[PDB]
Amino acid sequence: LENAKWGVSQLIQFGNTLLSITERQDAEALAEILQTQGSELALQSIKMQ
Amino acid sequence: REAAVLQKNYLETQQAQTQAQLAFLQSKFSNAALYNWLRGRLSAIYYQFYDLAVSLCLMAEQTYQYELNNAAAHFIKPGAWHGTYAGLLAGETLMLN
Amino acid sequence: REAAVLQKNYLETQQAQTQAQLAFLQSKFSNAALYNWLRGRLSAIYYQF
Amino acid sequence: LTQLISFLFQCTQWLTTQKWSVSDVFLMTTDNYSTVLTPDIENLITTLSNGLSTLSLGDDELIRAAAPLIAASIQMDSAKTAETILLWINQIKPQGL
Amino acid sequence: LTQLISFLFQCTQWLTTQKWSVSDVFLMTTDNYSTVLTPDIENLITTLSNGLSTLSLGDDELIRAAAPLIAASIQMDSAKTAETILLWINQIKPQGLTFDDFMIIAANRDRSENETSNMVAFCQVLGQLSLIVRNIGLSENELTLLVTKPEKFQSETTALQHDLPTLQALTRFHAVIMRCGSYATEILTALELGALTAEQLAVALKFDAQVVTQALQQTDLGVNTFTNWRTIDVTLQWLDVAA
Amino acid sequence: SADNTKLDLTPGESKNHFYLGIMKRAFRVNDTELYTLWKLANGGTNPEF
Repeated sequence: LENAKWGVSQLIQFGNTLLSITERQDAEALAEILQTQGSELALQSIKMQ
Repeated sequence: REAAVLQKNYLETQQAQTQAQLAFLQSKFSNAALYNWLRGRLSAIYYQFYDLAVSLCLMAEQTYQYELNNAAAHFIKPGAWHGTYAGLLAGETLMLN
Repeated sequence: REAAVLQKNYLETQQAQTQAQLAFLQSKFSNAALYNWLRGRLSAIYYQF
Repeated sequence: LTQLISFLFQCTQWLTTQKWSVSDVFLMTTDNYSTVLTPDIENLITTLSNGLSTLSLGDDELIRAAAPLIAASIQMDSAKTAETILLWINQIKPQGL
Repeated sequence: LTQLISFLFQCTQWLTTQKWSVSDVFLMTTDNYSTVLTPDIENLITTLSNGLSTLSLGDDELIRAAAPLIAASIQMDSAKTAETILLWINQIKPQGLTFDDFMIIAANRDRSENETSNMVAFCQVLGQLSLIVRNIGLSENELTLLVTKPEKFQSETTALQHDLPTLQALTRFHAVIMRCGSYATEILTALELGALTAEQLAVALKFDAQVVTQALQQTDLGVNTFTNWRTIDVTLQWLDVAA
Repeated sequence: SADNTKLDLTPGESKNHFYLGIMKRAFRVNDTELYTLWKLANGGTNPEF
């Protein structure tokens, strides 16, 4: 039971870390796509000026 | 007219700064590529660790069923790796069991 | 008039980019549905614990 | 006839006050729905099968057990809302269930 | 001649609708790619060599083992998307390489120039597939359907190709499914089976049941349900003309 | 002319195109929409027009 509780506590740690990694990944991809479309809008605004 | 030319130069400066921010987001070490590699590698290690920990829980269940003379004591529920949510909270379900 | 047409094209680009952000928030893995499922499952496990 | 006209008028007024469409109210109030096995329904099936423990006692205890899992599956925020929706559907019984 | 003119016109229209360039479609669909050993390909090699355990069994188990590592290496978000892309490339085999015998050309560090050229072509086809998925937008419930059962894409295809018409039809398929909105998963899982009929597509696209079933009877005189995507597309073309 | 002439409003079995086109233009409606308009008038049925 001590060995099993060890392994399951390590698995809890890995699941928490995987959750944090995938939400950081999603926020990073969001910021990247925001910068790309901001660049395109800046080009269009220069063409308007 | 000269004021409008200065305004166009301001807009060109804004475009150059947005390009600099995009280049920084590409060239930073903690970009999206590092997190993609982290989540893929960690999903692989997490699944293999799920196999190992459910094997250890089955070891403990076999031990309990041998000690208390009862072969029907089934405490580890089948499941707990829900693949559509990538098997999260598997450690929570196994800790509960 | 041509400047106003370019402005309307800029506004259409802004609408398309906001739709792209909404589609990204729907299609990301760490959306609201994953957190809803996490809080329900964890509330059940928390009560039994 | 004038009852039908007044009903259609006040229903259209309430609809455009609530900023819904006829398709939206038809989704929330229809009875000609599909019979196909949706992946959301499959996830509800496997969640409500695996996460649930031994078979419990009716609306008194089985509903309070299964309300967090149902609020997990269909995207509701409160287990109390899921519980009273389960009472709502138990006093309604769609297709005898 | 007029077929070529119409093809170039509708390809340019789909291109400017999708806001891509000819260079972008050439990147996603070319066949004259490089043979040089990219650092991304080197990272894929060392990841898929070191992180992988003992040598597993084919598309059944080795693909499910190596899909998180491939989704880690080339920047995809889901191991299920990486798995169905691996099935896509295993039924395509660029330069003879399946997913097996790419692992064996990898993990050696002593290979021929043809061997590293074949592994580089394999990794570049993988990158092209990553772009062709994340550019058009596919959360794999539409994609793995067309990968596993390409009959549901078209009844004549039987092998989902890397071609420009397959890309354009993928675009229009994804556009119709995203236009379905709230019923999109129901339309997809009804096309998974053969139960997708009228009064479901007409509900999902806010049409009339009799108009939809008249167009379906016009494109197929006795097929009551939607058994394919090509009948759905020509049905919506009939509806567009009638509207 | 409002004659008592029978006409089945199912969208394929009319063959009396004069009254059909006159009704469709006067009600600004399609064949199918006219048929479901007549079906709403008799509670989902089409007895006889």
